[PDB]
Amino acid sequence: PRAPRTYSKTYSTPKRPYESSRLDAELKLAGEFGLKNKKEIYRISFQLSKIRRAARDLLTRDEKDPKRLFEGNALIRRLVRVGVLSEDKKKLDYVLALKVEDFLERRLQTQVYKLGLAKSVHHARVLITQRHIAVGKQIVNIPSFMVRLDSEKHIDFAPTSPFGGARPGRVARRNAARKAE
Amino acid sequence: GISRDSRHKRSATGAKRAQFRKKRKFELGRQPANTKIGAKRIHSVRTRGGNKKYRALRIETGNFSWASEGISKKTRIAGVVYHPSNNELVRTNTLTKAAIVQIDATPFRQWFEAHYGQTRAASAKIESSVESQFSAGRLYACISSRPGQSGRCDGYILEGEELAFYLRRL
Amino acid sequence: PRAAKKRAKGKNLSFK
Amino acid sequence: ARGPKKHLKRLAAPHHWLLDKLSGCYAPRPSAGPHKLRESLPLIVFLRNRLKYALNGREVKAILMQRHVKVDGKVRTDTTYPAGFMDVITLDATNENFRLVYDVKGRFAVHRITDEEASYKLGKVKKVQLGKKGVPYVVTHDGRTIRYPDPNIKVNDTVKIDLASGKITDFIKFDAGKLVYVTGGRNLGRIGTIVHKERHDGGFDLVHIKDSLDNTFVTRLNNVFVIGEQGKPYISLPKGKGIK
RNA sequence: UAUCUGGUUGAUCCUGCCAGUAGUCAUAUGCUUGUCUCAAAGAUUAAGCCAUGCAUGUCUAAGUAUAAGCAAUUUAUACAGUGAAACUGCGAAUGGCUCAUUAAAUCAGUUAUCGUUUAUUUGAUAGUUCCUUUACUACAUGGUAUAACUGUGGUAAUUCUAGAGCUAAUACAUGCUAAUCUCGACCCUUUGGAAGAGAUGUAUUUAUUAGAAAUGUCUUCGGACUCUUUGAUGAUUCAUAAUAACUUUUCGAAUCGCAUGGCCUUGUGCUGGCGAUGGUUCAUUCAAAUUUCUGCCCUAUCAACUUUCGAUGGUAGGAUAGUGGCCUACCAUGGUUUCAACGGGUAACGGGGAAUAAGGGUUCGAUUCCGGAGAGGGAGCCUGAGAAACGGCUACCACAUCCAAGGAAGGCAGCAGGCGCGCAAAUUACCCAAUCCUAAUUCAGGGAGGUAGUGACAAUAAAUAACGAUACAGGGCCCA
RNA sequence: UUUACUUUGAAAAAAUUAGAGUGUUCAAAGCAGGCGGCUCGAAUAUAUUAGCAUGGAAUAAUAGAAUAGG
Ligand SMILES: [Mg+2]
Ligand SMILES: [Mg+2]
Ligand SMILES: [Mg+2]
Ligand SMILES: [Mg+2]
Ligand SMILES: [Mg+2]
Ligand SMILES: [Mg+2]
Ligand SMILES: [Mg+2]
Ligand SMILES: [Mg+2]
Ligand SMILES: [Mg+2]
Ligand SMILES: [Mg+2]
Ligand SMILES: [Mg+2]
Ligand SMILES: [Mg+2]
Ligand SMILES: [Mg+2]
Ligand SMILES: [Mg+2]
Ligand SMILES: [Mg+2]
Ligand SMILES: [Mg+2]
Ligand SMILES: [Mg+2]
Ligand SMILES: [Mg+2]
Ligand SMILES: [Mg+2]
Ligand SMILES: [Mg+2]
Ligand SMILES: [Mg+2]
Ligand SMILES: [Mg+2]
Ligand SMILES: [Mg+2]
Ligand SMILES: [Mg+2]
Ligand SMILES: [Mg+2]
Repeated sequence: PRAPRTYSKTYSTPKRPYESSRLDAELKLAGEFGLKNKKEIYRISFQLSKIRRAARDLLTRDEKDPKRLFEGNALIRRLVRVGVLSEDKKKLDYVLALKVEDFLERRLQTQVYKLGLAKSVHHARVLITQRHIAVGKQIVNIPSFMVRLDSEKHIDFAPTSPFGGARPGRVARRNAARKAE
Repeated sequence: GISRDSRHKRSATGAKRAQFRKKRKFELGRQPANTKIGAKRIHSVRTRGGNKKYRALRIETGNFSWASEGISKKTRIAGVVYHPSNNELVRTNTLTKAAIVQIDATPFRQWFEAHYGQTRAASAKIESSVESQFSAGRLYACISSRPGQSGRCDGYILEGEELAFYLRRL
Repeated sequence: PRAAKKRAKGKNLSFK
Repeated sequence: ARGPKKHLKRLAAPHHWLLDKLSGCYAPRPSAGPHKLRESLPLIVFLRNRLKYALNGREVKAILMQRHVKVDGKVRTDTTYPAGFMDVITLDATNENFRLVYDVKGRFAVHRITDEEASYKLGKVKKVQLGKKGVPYVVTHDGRTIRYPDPNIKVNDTVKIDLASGKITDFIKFDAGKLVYVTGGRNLGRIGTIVHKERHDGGFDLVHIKDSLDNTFVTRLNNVFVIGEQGKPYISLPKGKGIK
């Protein structure tokens, strides 16, 4: 038969989900950043835990070991590129100091809200899912899209979108036709 | 029916193995070819690969080599006198390797007079027992070929210590 | 001995 | 099984071929030929997945039966013909000549050569013996039986064979200080010079090799192939010169 | 367990205790089920039983067409295009499925074949002149022969076939056609001529044999004068060579396509190209068989086991591709074991792996890859390089289809699809375009495989709304 | 002295795991090459025991024509 296609889970249930502090924290995160449900928070927590565990394991190693240098340099490069880690902040110890919030701001929905294309996180999500936002030349309809530093400042309304230059949507032209009639 | 696999036998410790698999062709066996004195009857056998084997059901004639003079002559086989493995083969006159048989003295004798001109003298000297055999008219020979495989009954004549031992056993 | 030295271009048309 | 196998699963194929695991279920099974299965590159892989001249098996069949491909100076029409190390592949229509040599990664590399280089190949003397009628002969790593060898030519030496006629132009002894190429193991594709042939009676011989960077490594003798004296290889080497 | 809640009295604290609250994974099941990508389909320890359909056939210029086949032609003078059928060659021994059996067995790692077979691929490899009946086919031998086909027939019935008449080969069986090399006297002094003395394949079997103070002279200053003379492995009776015979004994091209070049003394004279298919031996490659060492769960309330009918070892023989108690004949009495032999159980195929865990560990692993075994259960075989084959064959046991009762035909643990209940679960779908595999081979075939369909197997992303204005009212919220 | 033991090197298929690069629109994934010499690019790692080679002073066994006799 055909060779297997590997797969993996991108999230894990926290250790004891029902902590009142944890429930309030998820409430705050979801409200501030307009997350649909708790699975998004669990996913990003899983990713952050993986990253921070890797950073800890590398930190355990002595300074100047080949594996520590190579893996740490790669991890710092990726974190700096994605934008969670600032340029002046390039050390594994500071990787241990990251939080989920940083990745949350790096979401495309949050960037669209902050840039002023949308006045609210929910409005930003609605715009993303309706194909009105383009990163560079590419239309992106995934709110969980992770925006790089370079890609950050190319976010714009898509050329095909009515807000980005194209003809008015069906509602507008329907209303115009009925008014004409 | 005949198979050779080591599996059906008991283990060294004495434990008995279970049947690992069915019998395989590549571990087969075939019936013995009890070659006997009689009109030449040989039949081929299709063996593994494209090769072939000859089965000597009957032979009279064999190629026997006089080593001490370095010759080889074809000769009739008189009969089986002694075989070291199993004496019923001697009783039944079954031809196999290492069997001790009797061969005619004629071609060897005539070659002897022809080459040596004697029925020079020092070279013509021969071991006494074989001269007695010549006078008898039959020679003791040992089969070195495998009639069950090659279809031949080639052999060599007994001499010296070999000859003395086999006469003593006789 | 040295290896052999290394050695069609895009074309564009607009219509309509 | 009960007889020779005629299929090869993609996951079971040699890794160095670089076959996509999801492309299909089966990989080209190299037919019988000069080189062993695991150490060979079938012509289909070379023409399709490496040169990209053909887009699937069928155009490869078309190319081959057009007789445009020559291996070892001879036209071959079997898609799964097992081309191997130091085999010269000529495509005259394109005016291209390739010699199959592993890269430092261990993978057969597309190495272009001149016609003059293509005129000759190198073969490791795997056996030297007297044949029928008392005629000495040498068996090389590619299964070529060459009669009337130079009697100094010994096992583990290398002979330069003219493709057109198949005679020995010259030979190199296996001695310390010669330049060697690794044809197996983790060090596969590395180039260096001999330092010692460590010898074990009844056991596999081991050879110590020093590269141009002065790094030293040990490999089994079966994986060593002499290609020249230091600083003067008899063949053009791929990019990187077998370093790292 | 932790954490959280509650109960322990007339109440409140401080303890202590008790109850419930953790977890993925696994089995079964209920409800819901819009979009994208992706992917799986076992289980009554029932390897239990199966209707129907399909899953292995194959032809290039190059083995064999007077098909009374088709079409052609400069309208055919042995044939020539294409080509059913049949003979011949190759494949069917790969692939797919399942885990019944199996506890040093398989299997993993690691060794050996100086212990043996090996179609195919690839590279090498074969002038033997002559030898009485030459009374002579090699400008090419026979039926010691048949299919397809024509025609006469049987049976209820099957991929059943009888008699008679025909004709082919790369089928079967036979059989041939002035060479090369050593020395070389004599001339000649080289590009030398040669009176003559000599030598002549493989394959099988046996025996024997081999296989280990020239420090000078002259010379042209170069060079010449005499001698050497097998190889490998750690190791061999190895490789190889030689002598003497031997063989119901082989091989040494009686094959085919395309094309018409070169010499002449002008003859259908001589010679000659590019390919296919065959053939002896060696090597290589794909393989196969045995094999060296270490490693398996529970059981001691299994302590002695194996040996009469081979158990351990010696000799000889038979057998095999070959080693070997593999078997036979004669011999000895050996072999394993509290370092657990032997016996019993195993819902025991082994492994790469999967889950969990902080680490040690524990469990699972039929299931995409490798290896082993099997095709309802035993036993035995033809063919072929390769099978103890079962989509090959024969007998026996259990089932079970047809029947005119005389006989004939069986093996889905292949793809679909059914039964096993009276309670249930993917389509008897399309295709060889991708992957590669088989063949005489680009082209044909491939339920291998792919495409799509079908219960939320397991996974990824993610809609069900967002944006304003206006009006009215005073209470809304948190702790206790 | 020999062994045990220990360091290092070969070896332990692929797939799987860890890891590096890559805007599959993101992701699960898949993937090895780009510019006209550019000093660009999976750099790779990983396995208890068995066997092989190799450096070892200790530890634990094992040895002596050791400090013997005239
Ligand atoms: Mg649109
Ligand atoms: Mg060896
Ligand atoms: Mg339901
Ligand atoms: Mg809806
Ligand atoms: Mg849509
Ligand atoms: Mg015709
Ligand atoms: Mg034709
Ligand atoms: Mg048992
Ligand atoms: Mg064992
Ligand atoms: Mg073939
Ligand atoms: Mg051949
Ligand atoms: Mg007839
Ligand atoms: Mg024996
Ligand atoms: Mg007995
Ligand atoms: Mg079982
Ligand atoms: Mg398994
Ligand atoms: Mg079987
Ligand atoms: Mg069944
Ligand atoms: Mg059977
Ligand atoms: Mg089958
Ligand atoms: Mg079936
Ligand atoms: Mg089925
Ligand atoms: Mg299927
Ligand atoms: Mg042909
Ligand atoms: Mg080890």
